[PDB]
Amino acid sequence: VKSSLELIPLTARMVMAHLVNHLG
Amino acid sequence: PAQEFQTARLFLSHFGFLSLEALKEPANSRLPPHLIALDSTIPGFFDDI
Repeated sequence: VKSSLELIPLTARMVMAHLVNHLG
Repeated sequence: PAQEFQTARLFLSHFGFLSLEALKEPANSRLPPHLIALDSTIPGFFDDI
């Protein structure tokens, strides 16, 4: 077309914790 | 509502044992990491228990 902790590590940790806890 | 429960992962994660740092291999050492999973298929495990 013509056109402060880093967010990625925190998001990765949160996703891993959420998957471990609430999956199923 | 859910029926089955894999409570083991809940127990490990809730107490804080399960983490990336805990499972990380130690540097320049031979002691195992803070968390280790054993095996129940290698022969002689129950005898050692």
